Amino acid sequence: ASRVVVNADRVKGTINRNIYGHFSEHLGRCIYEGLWVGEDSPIPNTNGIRNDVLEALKQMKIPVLHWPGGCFADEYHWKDGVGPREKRKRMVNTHVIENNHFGTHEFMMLCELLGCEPYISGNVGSGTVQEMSEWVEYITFDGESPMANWRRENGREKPWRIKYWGVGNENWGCGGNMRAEYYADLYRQFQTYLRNYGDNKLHKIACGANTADYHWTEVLMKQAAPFMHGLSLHYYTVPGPWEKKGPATGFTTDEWWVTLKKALFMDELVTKHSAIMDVYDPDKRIDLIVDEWGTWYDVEPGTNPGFLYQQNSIRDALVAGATLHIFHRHCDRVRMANIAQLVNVMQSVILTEGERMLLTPTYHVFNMFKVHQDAELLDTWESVERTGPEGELPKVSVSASRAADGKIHISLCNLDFETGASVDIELRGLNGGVSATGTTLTSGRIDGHNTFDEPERVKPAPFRDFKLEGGHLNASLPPMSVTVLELTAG
Amino acid sequence: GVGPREKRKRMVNTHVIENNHFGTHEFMMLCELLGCEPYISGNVGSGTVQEMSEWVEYITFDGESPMANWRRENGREKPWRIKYWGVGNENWGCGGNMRAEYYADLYRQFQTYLRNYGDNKLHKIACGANTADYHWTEVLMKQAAPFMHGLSLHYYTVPGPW
Amino acid sequence: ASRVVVNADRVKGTINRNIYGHFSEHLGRCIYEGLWVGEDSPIPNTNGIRNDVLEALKQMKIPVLHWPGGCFADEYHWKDGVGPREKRKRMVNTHVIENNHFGTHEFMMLCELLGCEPYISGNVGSGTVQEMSEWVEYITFDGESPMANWRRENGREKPWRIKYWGVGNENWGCGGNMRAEYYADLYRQFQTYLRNYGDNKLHKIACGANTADYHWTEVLMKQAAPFMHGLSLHYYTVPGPWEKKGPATGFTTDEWWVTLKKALFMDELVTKHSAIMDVYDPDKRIDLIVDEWGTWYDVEPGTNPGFLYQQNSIRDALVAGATLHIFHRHCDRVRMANIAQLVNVMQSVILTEGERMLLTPTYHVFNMFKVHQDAELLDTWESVERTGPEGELPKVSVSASRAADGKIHISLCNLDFETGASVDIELRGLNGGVSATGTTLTSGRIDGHNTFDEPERVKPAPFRDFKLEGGHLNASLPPMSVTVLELTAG
Repeated sequence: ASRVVVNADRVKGTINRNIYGHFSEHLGRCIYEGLWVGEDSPIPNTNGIRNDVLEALKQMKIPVLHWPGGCFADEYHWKDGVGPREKRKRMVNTHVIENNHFGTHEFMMLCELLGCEPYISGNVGSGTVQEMSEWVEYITFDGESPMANWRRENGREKPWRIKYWGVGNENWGCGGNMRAEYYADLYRQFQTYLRNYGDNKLHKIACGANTADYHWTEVLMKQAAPFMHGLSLHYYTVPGPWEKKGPATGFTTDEWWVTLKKALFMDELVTKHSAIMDVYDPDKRIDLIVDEWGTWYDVEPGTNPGFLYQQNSIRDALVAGATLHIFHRHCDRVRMANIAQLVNVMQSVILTEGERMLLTPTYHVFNMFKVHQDAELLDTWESVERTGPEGELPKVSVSASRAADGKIHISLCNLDFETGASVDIELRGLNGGVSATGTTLTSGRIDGHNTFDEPERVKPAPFRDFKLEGGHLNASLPPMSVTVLELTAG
Repeated sequence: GVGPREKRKRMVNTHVIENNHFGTHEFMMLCELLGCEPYISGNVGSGTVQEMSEWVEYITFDGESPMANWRRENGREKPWRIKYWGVGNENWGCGGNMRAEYYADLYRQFQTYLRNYGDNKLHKIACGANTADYHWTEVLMKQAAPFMHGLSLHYYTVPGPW
Repeated sequence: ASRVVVNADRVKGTINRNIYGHFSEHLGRCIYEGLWVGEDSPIPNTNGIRNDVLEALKQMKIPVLHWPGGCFADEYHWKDGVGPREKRKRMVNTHVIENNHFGTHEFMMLCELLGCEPYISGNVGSGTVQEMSEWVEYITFDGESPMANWRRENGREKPWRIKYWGVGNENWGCGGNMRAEYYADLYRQFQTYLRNYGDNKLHKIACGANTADYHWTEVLMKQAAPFMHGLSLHYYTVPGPWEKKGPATGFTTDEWWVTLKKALFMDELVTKHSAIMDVYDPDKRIDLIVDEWGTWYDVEPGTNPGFLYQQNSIRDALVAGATLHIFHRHCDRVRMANIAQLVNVMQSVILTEGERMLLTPTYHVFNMFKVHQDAELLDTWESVERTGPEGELPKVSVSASRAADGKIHISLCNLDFETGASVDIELRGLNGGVSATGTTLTSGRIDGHNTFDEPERVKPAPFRDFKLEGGHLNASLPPMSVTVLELTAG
């Protein structure tokens, strides 16, 4: 038995809802087919966006969406994506179509339809200071100017509000192959000209490190902390070497254990990057933003490697659940995260094929865990069984929060695919008794996944395999599972 | 230096005429007539990253885009091939009076956006030292070696003082 | 009412007993009169060391003693303090007498009599590498050599054992006015030649920062971490400006509040220095050693400013109690501390006047808190009343630990001199019921102190003003007090 104590009356922090964020690049079929079908598509759509996906994402309570993020942000020139559809810039490669039908107006519309915060990244690597300044002005200025007037011409009279603004992305790599010292100087310069217009308040985000580049964090904090509201971090879970990452399905048990071990490395990265941030920002003013994370496999056989299409199994659900738990544990500093990527690209919550779609196991974890969004983290301590071939992994990952209505949610991941996991949970600091319901997500196969023909092989089901004798909640978690228990006082 | 030769930019000084009648199309044609490799240097000192990126695209892209379409309107249907591409010239002097440390950063940034289109393969060349500026070579090798295929050097034989 | 919860079953670490350490320099009457009286002194003594002090210190359970530490360590040449006591070096200033009768043999003997660990600092500033190397050899080598043979001739046949070895002290100041970069190089060089002889194991300690010199910590960690077991830190509580610090007694209420606020600054210093250490030493291999701390006042009127003699009030007891609590809270990294200084110098536990001595309020806190030595720190959380003219200070400082015999000790400081402090303590994670006794140390004057004529105005007394109704311990702490509750299961 793994043992847990929940101090239901000790709040340790707030889980910012933006921890549950998402990210979409102009890449493969993430924007085009995934979301954007066009107004006259036979696929039922609202203003050009397919309804099946909209409804699923609203249900999931998507808090924030990052666009254009990834390598494309430091390639993109935003003016190419506004104005009359047919004068929008067209790029066609025969080896891939970018028509720029999806641009700033369509993105802001999409966010309003979803009820999520927009998070835009401007172009540092191939952009200019004036260009980025003008984008913010276009979006947020209530006065009279070429840019604000242009926004009005293009159909949006009043400005939008936007908080999250990224000043470049991946500037150490595809965003300019920059030394940290150099990017910090560009960052300081660019951010200067991003104004707060009207009652808008920008939340300027500097591009942070790739994986274990601690030097980057040090330099950005030391040189640029006073000029930023947030600093990003990127870490992908890649089972195999770069040149042979391994497949999304039909993988070996070694690949299971490696995948989960690599996912849990997030905790170390976040710990060590935060420790550096603490030196320069002891009050933790500046957010840590893990705006690229998730699994990265070889593409599905006979798909274009460039489109990054991969399946999504219960393995991916465990990665997501455990990784979100890690963000919980760091919710004193980590205030946003964004899984790569929303639709048809990397560790997506949704895959599409024409008018058909499915919800991935990854979708189900986001949907189950939405109870943690803006919840109060509760003090828990735990002593858990080990698993994996050398006892390398924790058998169980657990996290507890308190929702605004006073309900308590306890989410638990069983990382062992082979056997269930017993957990005794002791609840302290309660007033009344409590009752509990539960939901669980599991599979009969290590690589269990949904398909267009069978979109529901892997989905949440009622969870009843626990007993609550006031004070102790004993549970038998299924193998390879993610479970949420809801406790109500009374 | 591209588009209808009569409507190209003209600069005249009486103290020298540049009418830009010789531009990209004329140069690439000259190289085809000679059977020689073209070696173009882009503008770092007073240029932008987008400008240099678009020049490569204009010349080498086989698809549909504003730049490739512009090449076609200007009379060259299929792209050209080019290997040798200089990312600035004389950047220690008349190309921006740059410290090596600073040029290396611009070099890394500019080179990033110079793509291999079609079956074209770029040979990216960083601006190297003037004469015995060994410090320049050291900085460019140390800070930028992974991002270059070649590094230049300049030395004129000048008998008397400057 | 301040509120506290003790999770009597959640251990958060071990309070290294060396947190309760002490420090004596050859300065004023710390060594001469305070400890060392000589064998045929009329003051009752064991081998030249006064018995009154020995017994008091043994009772207090002195864990470690640092000598010669302070500025003297990087002035001292250890060979001057060995050999026939009568034919050793004499230095006299008339503007102070050093006869070197107290040297290495006497120090090692003192530590054996007290049962404490010796902590010696070698001379970097004015010493040589061979000199320091030979000191260790002299002390620890069991074989045949000039140094070990010399130790034998000087009356110690078998070597002594020593762990704690300081490689210079105060090297940023009176120990050579060194840049951190430079001291790190000398550190690396000197430490190389400090050998482990026989079964002896050295614990090499590098000189760390003064106060908020975070750069020093960074440099020493970055350049020297692999070559050290510990890094020191210094911080004195100085009420007024350097030139006019303020008196030990007859001080104003403003001086009370300033004193305590400056003492609590220790938590910030320790937090920030530790944060830097975490970056270079994430596993916390390297001890942080706060080997100079305590209050520093103007000397008693008409005493030599150079002898650093100051009185010791209930204010000093509060500084000690609160400061030791701060070390508890940082016992994951802080593993030794040493209050300045033992006898007749700065914030001493003992004052002497010939054969008469007293125990200071500071002594009483060390003696009362000895229950925390090598105890397991327990998870507590608290919500405490404020005090002080702007609500700047916590009214109450509290810490709880579990001793080896399973008893629980809860120590509490009331920083308000003006009114008592109600505290409700909830105990969780107990099996049985518990009974409790208590001790408290308080005074009727804000500057209440002991004198040679009245050595017991301020001393521990039974504390009975609390009720334990199973689960909750409600207590009424006297004004300006330090209290310890011992809880027994049953």
